[PDB]
Amino acid sequence: NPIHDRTSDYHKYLKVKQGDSDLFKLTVSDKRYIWYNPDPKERDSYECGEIVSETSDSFTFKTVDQDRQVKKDDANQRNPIKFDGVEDMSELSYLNEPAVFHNLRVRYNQDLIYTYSGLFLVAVNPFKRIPIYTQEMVDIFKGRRRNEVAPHIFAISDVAYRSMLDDRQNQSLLITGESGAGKTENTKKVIQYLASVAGRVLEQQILQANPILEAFGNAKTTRNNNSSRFGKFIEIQFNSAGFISGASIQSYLLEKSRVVFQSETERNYHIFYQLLAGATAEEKKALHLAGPESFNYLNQSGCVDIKGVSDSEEFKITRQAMDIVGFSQEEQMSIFKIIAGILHLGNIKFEKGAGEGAVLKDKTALNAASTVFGVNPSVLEKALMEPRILAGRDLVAQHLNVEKSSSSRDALVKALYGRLFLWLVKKINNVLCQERKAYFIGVLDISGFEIFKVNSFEQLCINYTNEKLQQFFNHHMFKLEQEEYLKEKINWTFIDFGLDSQATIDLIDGRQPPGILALLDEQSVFPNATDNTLITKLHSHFSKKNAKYEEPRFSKTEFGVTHYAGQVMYEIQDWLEKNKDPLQQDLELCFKDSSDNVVTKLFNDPNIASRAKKGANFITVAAQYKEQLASLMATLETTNPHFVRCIIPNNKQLPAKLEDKVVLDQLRCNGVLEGIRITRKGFPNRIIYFVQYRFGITKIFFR
Ligand SMILES: Nc1ncnc2c1ncn2[C@@H]1O[C@H](COP(=O)(O)OP(=O)(O)O)[C@@H](O)[C@H]1O
Ligand SMILES: Cc1ccc2c(c1)N=C1N(c3ccccc3)CC[C@@]1(O)C2=O
Ligand code: VO4
Ligand SMILES: [Mg+2]
Ligand SMILES: [Mg+2]
Repeated sequence: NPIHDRTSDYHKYLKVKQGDSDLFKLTVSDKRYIWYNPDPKERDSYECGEIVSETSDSFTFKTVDQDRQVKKDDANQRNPIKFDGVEDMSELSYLNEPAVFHNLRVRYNQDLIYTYSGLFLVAVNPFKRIPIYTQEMVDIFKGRRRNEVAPHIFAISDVAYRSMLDDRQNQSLLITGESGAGKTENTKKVIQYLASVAGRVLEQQILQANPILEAFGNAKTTRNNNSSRFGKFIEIQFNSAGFISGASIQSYLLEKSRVVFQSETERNYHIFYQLLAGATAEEKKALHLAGPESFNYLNQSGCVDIKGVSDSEEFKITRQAMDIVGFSQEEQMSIFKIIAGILHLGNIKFEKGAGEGAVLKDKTALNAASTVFGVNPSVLEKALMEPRILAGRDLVAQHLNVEKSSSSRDALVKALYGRLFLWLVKKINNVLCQERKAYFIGVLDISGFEIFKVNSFEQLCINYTNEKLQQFFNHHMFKLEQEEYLKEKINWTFIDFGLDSQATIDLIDGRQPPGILALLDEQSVFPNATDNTLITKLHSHFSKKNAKYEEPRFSKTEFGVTHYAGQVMYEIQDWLEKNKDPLQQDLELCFKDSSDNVVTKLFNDPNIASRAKKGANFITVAAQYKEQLASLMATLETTNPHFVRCIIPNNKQLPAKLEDKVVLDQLRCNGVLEGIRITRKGFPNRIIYFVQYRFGITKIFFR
């Protein structure tokens, strides 16, 4: 049994290493210690100080360099060192910030990235490979109760699986994290694990669904070299017996803006670099390809390469995964034609003509896009610069200037990309979801909280989703928990855990008084609205009125929102246009007549191409996002949730480099210590009368 053999790969990579005789001596010491701040302005940088004397209400300790006193009430006592490395931190004697951090630190220094913290798992990103995800590792966790094995993503997954089986109840794994923290890597482990322990070709297809979604849906940001730019809820579907019967992927709004624009040092989606890198000699000639530096959509950020990544080799892994799921050879080529055409569309250069209206002098990029899409270039050209609209009921051909033409070209590119992405997901689900499910384990992998120099509408919706996901943790752990104690009069004084995202949530998504998204919608159907009347309207409603809103003094085009994870300043530029998400009907008409059968489905299949109305207007992006999110949340409420808090070590994507302030800000805003205290102070279990423990109106409550 590897669990008991100190020689195993399991003992090597998952367990605290045996201390020595020197450590033994330190462990049996009578001395007592305190975590303190050498600099009191820097509350997150701590040293250990020996307690030298005490009074009834103070400790005096030595500082690493002097002697200092501290009220016993303000003291952060160091745990007896036998606790250093402990697997579940609810066992700690002293529950305080530097103690909890120190325990994570001890484990991380040995590459022990998983630690329990009461009921939920904490995962600190290694930023390097650790050999803990093998079949042998999987075989080990299969069937093991949480206290029989070391903290692992596998173990939380097994527990959800047995809860599903024994309780006849759908489960979810809610994996939290700021951008780069590990959500997506852990999601893949949950999937690997569920597929192995409950498996019977379907399994390999479930696994191969990921590299396709990542190629088209992930990109290098300044925070994450593999940033998920769409969120997903993955259902792992089980028959009544308890074997995997399939899976189903719900994807949430993709960041389509990245196709046409990237910040300095970022990349477009991986797939663009992979085609250019790994295409055959005849792919490149048939598609009219060249190098990234040749394409406006690839040559603006100054980064075409990611360190440690071969795009050509990733291209091969994307084609392999596409073969295995079932994309036919003509389908794959069609996919790449669309990729290529988008790049050609990016190279169209509009110029001013005699009048205000744009012209196309050089038609090379236009002709190459039209060739690979299989559309008529003279029709596409007309649709870009001279699209037809109704003025009343009259049919009036516009003549768009350079800016408007360029922006219409962008809209068509983003619609092609977003519709292709939804098509990929549709196709994948048709393969993976071939039987009705009896049960599911859902795994949630969203875009994590993020802040850049410039935050826009996309960041607001991401950060709001992360805020709602934190509220859902607060709700389970603290609010629902205590309401049970109340409806069961169990002698429980209510505790205010002071973690409440409601005010920020209401500010963003309130309907009465209207929140930010509601005001955005109003402005969006208002014919005279500009990004300036929008910001004005926002400041008018919230400035000096909402405690989570700030009108900045240094800018007339930004507003700040105080999120659980910190303040973000949002730039209002283009919000009305992003929210309306327009595309000229004449572009849709042009692409409806495509000779390509994939292109044709993107424009004629109403489940991909159709857009809902709200009275006389198409549904806004904010209204769609709101719908997806409420639908997500209602699904979760039907499940028993399991929480994994992923935690980023630093903001440099480096191994072996825990940054104090980075990690502790996460522990605070995640409510990790509060989560440990409800575990300790409260009453985990209760059974209807069944036929340091307590008797309720209808239930015995224990510990
Ligand atoms: N358990 C892990 N083992 C090895 N590397 C990891 C692990 N978790 C995260 N990483 C690394 O950190 C990067 C960011 O992780 P990822 O899961 O993509 O972030 P996010 O939270 O943004 O989904 C990964 O591409 C990988 O380099
Ligand atoms: C409900 C719900 C859940 C999860 C998400 C979501 C929405 N939206 C997201 N993003 C978005 C992009 C452009 C505009 C608006 C939103 C991009 C990431 C995103 O897919 C996400 O993690
Ligand atoms: O960088 V992550 O968007 O996948 O949170
Ligand atoms: Mg991710
Ligand atoms: Mg600024």
